[PDB]
Amino acid sequence: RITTLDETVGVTMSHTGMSMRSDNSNFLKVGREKAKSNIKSIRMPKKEIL
Amino acid sequence: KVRPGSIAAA
Amino acid sequence: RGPNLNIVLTCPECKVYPPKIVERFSEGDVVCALCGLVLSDKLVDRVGEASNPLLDGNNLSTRIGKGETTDMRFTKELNKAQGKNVMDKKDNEVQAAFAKITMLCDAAELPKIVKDCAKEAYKLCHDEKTLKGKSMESIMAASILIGCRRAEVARTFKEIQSLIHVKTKEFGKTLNIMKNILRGKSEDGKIDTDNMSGAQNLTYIPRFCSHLGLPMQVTTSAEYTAKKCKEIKEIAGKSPITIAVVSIYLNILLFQIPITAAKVGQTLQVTEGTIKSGYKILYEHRDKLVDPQLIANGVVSLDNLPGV
Amino acid sequence: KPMVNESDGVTHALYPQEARLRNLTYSSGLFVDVKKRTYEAIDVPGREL
Amino acid sequence: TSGIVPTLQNIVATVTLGCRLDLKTVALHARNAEYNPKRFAAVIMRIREPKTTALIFASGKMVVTGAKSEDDSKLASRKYARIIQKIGFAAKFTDFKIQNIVGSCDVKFPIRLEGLAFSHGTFSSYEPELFPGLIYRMVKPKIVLLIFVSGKIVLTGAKQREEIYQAFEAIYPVLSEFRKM
Ligand SMILES: [Zn+2]
Repeated sequence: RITTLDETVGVTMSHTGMSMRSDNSNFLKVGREKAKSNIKSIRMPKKEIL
Repeated sequence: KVRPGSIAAA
Repeated sequence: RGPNLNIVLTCPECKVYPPKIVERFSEGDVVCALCGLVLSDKLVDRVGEASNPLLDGNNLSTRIGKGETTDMRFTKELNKAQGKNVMDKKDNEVQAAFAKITMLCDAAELPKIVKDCAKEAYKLCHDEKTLKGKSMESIMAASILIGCRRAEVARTFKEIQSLIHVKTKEFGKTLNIMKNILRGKSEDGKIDTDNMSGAQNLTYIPRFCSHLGLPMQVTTSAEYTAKKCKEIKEIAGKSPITIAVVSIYLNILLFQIPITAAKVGQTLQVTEGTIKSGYKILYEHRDKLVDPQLIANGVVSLDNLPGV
Repeated sequence: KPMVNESDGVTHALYPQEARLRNLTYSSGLFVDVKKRTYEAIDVPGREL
Repeated sequence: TSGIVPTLQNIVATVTLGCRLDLKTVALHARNAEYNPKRFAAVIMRIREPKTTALIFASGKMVVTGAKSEDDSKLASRKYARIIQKIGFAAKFTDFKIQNIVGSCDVKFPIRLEGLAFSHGTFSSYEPELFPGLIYRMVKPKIVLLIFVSGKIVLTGAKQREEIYQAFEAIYPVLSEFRKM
């Protein structure tokens, strides 16, 4: 049979909707994975890059 | 012409 | 700057201006109250559609859908043709923003008034020069926060961030811009009350206590403690979240509820060190942070509060 | 068990009498355990992964 | 009326030289230099006697900061220009303008930030969940003030020593009106 939670309803719902706690999961963090890497460069003189 | 015979010139 | 086109009902015989007029709805008449002369008779009291001219303004449109007999080709082609409209494109952006706001509020389990106010704020603050370089996520989050505050159900920055992925700097800048826009339109064209204040730590306590599962008596005691906590200068400068959390923890240990600070801070996303530090400051004024009626009735005394 | 969340965000157990009087829906919440897995493989050309 | 004159903590000044500089040469031949193109597009240098920091760009523009007085800032800018001249690049003192003045003071009593935010809602912006200090945008003079519960006031935005004093004198009464207890 299905399992019924006997805990307080507010305690059970504390994880739902706009909750203070921030998610610590790392699943499907494509944005983080590709945004962490970033490198830039300077304008070296044209006479060499040419 | 900015640097007269100075360390910058070298 | 236009024709009058106004009708005023007055009794020719009485000549009294303004006149005493009675609208006999049951008899469908408008009668002078003094002489009884009838001024207008045959007064009037699904075929149409309703709209709110506060979130959509004046925009009449109709959808295309299947009927009792229909071919999919015609529906597809007609929807394709209707999509390629230039005049309707401008308002479709506002409609899409409304849809995303509705999705966010519904996922947040917020009341209908909150999302309606958020949509109104977004519409009022949209299409302005000041908000042109800010992300739509920041705009929507700021509007949702403003609506939540206006509905007396104000949420917190972290709580809204849990759903909308926007950093604090952008969120605060957008919120300030939106508040300035609302103030400007309130003056030129109300909007704010005591609720518009920032701290309003009293509103948070019931929800945090609900998250912790404490009884309503403990919730009321925590509300009283937080209300009186603003008298201490060493704590009034702290964040309202910290003030409310520390008051709740103080009342929890007052009533000896088996919930440790390690779990209180984990549930409310507040550092345990911060909680205990705030408890240290409030312990020096515990006497002014407990309800006189409670301590007199004897549900608990000052004794049940361990101090380091 | 049957529960109701108020506008301010406080959730409490709901009874049929209160539901009838307050025009609230007598309903309970449903929760499911979710497992999020992620696999990866080296995609050498012309071979099964 | 207040009897206390706020003290100027910081001075941001801008100077121009009108000549192009070689950041590599400046970094190699300067005592205190930090040339990191990945970090920034200018050379950061500092001097001790005025205790000031200068950002020098390849376009001949210099930004001096840290001076505690207008004449001290002038002296620091002159010394920076002399250092560049000694390096050899043609650098001549030109328009020197102070673009920002920062000052601090204390009223010596707590202030009801909520009361100020409610009464003066057209100029104040109090969001204690981000910053523990109210922000007051005084319109005349155009300056920004940071008001804290501890009774400390920070003034920023003035271009001259007169504007900051005027702003403090104009804000003292409204601050005194909202003293806690
Ligand atoms: Zn009449």
